[PDB]
Amino acid sequence: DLKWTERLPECPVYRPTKEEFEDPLTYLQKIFPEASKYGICKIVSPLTATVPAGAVLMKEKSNFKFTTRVQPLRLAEWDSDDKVTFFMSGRTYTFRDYEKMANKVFARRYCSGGSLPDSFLEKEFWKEIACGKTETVEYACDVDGSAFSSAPGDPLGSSKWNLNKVSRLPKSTLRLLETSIPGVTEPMLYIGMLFSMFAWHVEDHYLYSINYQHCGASKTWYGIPGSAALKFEKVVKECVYNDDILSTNGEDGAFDVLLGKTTIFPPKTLLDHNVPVYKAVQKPGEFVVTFPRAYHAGFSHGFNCGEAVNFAMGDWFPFGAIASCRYAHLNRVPLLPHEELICKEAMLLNSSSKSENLDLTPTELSGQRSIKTAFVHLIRFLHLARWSLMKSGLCTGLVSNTYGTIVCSLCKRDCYLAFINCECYSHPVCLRHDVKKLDLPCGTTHTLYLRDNIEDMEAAAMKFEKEDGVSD
Ligand SMILES: O=C(O)CCC(=O)C(=O)O
Ligand code: NI
Ligand SMILES: [Zn+2]
Ligand SMILES: [Zn+2]
Repeated sequence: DLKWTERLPECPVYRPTKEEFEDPLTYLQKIFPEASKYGICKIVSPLTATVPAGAVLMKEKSNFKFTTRVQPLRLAEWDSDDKVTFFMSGRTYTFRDYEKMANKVFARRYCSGGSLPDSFLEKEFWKEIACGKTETVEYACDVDGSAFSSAPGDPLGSSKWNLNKVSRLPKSTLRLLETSIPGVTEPMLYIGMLFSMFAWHVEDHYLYSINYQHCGASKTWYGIPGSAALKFEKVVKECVYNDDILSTNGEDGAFDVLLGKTTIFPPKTLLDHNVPVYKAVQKPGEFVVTFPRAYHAGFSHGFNCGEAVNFAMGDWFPFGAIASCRYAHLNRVPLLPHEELICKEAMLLNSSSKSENLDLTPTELSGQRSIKTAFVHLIRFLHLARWSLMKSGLCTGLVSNTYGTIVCSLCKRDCYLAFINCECYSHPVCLRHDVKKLDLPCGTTHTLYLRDNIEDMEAAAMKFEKEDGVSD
């Protein structure tokens, strides 16, 4: 009946001055104790661009064009073949012609293309989902390119809140990656129209996401605190099963997949089960941040262009760990080299003791403790596993490991410190598997690849072990 739409509590909205703006990771660390309780927050930029998004796309790039995907409005009404077809049924557009198409579609629905009040279009979207006749909507996700100006005078484009600079920021955990990952080491452009949506979900590897709106109509977000994630999933599993949420029967599988088979469902279903939901209505010039493991969904109120990138800081490491477990449980290759990030950050902290002790913030210090704790646990397990491996006598070979991260052939967990290699190089395994029970077609000789500086890292671990707050 849609009363809920305007009784939904709104997420925190921050309005820093220029001098407080700093870089987004430092700023997030200052506001984290409050904002992280909500899962989502909004930050009004105190910096305006000099060259607006359309002028960047038309003047600072050559013949910018993009291809859309076709998104069904009611996901559960379609089988798995129709979804494939939908993805590739898009069309190539200029920025301008996509704008005009969206405006003419909007005007055909509402007799005028003028932006309508936020409450009106929110109710319109949910009533369309529930009983509308529009089948699909066109949008351009995951487009590569940026609308931040590269011009030197641009206050926004030359700031650290230019999302192309985020992943290399000093507090960005993923600054340590040597490989590129779209959406993760680089932002991506999103171009939407009326009712184009992002269904309920959590980022890969439980990363943060930060999203800037460059221009166009409002964008409504619903966010779930990270602390409610499990509850969210529990409730969704019940409501899909009672057919409170429309989908195809789950037939087990994994929540990540079942979610992909549900028609987007309104926050009232979750409110009725006492999981908190907070609303953000984002307009050009505002950033929206979602926190690790914070479920979020939303939709566009008309033509709009935004830009997003995912990231991590120290405080993310406990969440990454949980994600790695799920990745391993589902037998899926993780997105990030978790072990390698732990070890690199930890050795950086072990290397310097005076930059960190003197001026640290609480969230930064907690992230440092999370890194040190993850590192200590990793080194301990590896030490015990190596001791057992040695005593068994089933791994005669030993090689100094100078590779990057490798993927385990059985559980697909990332291996940075150590792996057990086979006689043919195609069946390496992490150190969690019983060597005696490996039946490999290449033979039975097993070689431990062990990172060259393992002793330095054990010493760093033993020293972190004794520090206050590193409690294991
Ligand atoms: O821009 C969008 O529509 C997707 C936003 C999102 O899912 C994110 O930034 O995490
Ligand atoms: Ni997202
Ligand atoms: Zn494994
Ligand atoms: Zn082999």
